[PDB]
Amino acid sequence: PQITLWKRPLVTIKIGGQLKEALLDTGADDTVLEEMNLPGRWKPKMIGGIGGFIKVRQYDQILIEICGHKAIGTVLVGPTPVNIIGRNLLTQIGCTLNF
Amino acid sequence: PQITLWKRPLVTIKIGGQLKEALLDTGADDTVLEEMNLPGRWKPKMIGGIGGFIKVRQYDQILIEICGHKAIGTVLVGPTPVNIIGRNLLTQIGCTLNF
Ligand SMILES: CCOP(=O)(COc1ccc(C[C@H](NC(=O)O[C@H]2CO[C@H]3OCC[C@H]32)[C@H](O)CN(CC(C)C)S(=O)(=O)c2ccc([C@@H](C)O)cc2)cc1)OCC
Repeated sequence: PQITLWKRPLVTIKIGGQLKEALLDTGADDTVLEEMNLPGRWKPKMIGGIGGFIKVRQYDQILIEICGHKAIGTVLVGPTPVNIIGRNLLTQIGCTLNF
Repeated sequence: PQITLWKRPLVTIKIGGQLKEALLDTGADDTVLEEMNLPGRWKPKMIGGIGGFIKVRQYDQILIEICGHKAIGTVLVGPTPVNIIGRNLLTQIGCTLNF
């Protein structure tokens, strides 16, 4: 599909057996999701942007479905104010910017 | 152009007569640039990111050329970690997401 940018590019994702709304974010290197108790091992990480850094848990090889397009990669979980689909997964679903 | 996301979507912009590098950022509502000198009036504003809120200077109706496409809109100037082009200007240059 084609997503205009008049409004936030929010889409439905499926992760860890749950459906959620997330932002398709070309400004994010990697993917950051709201607090959720995923199974498996993880390692602590710090990610920063406007306003400073937050503490997150890094999970590797997590399967996410984004608008019916499957992707598998690293997912950071923590007190992010919004679910952010970053380039690590956007590339896997063939997402591009066009103007 | 069509821009893939294997690398950060960095482009050259022209603002206030100076060239800079900025990130096309579909997860940003607004455009925020690092500390710089711009002519004209401005008003204090607050903007919140993944880490919290920062103080910025709001410049309205600013001419900015993004990858050869002209825009005139609001530019926020403050301690952002990177120059980001937000949806307020991405819409002006006709940018969409496609997958
Ligand atoms: C309930 C809402 O809470 P808030 O309002 C903020 O919500 C948010 C917070 C963040 C975002 C996404 C970010 N956008 C953003 O900063 O946009 C600003 C400017 O325009 C405004 O629009 C939205 C906010 C304003 C951006 O796309 C991506 N970033 C990197 C850029 C900065 C280089 S990143 O997130 O920092 C990030 C850092 C490291 C990594 C690792 C993993 O690679 C992955 C992502 C969108 C909405 O207040 C909270 C106190």
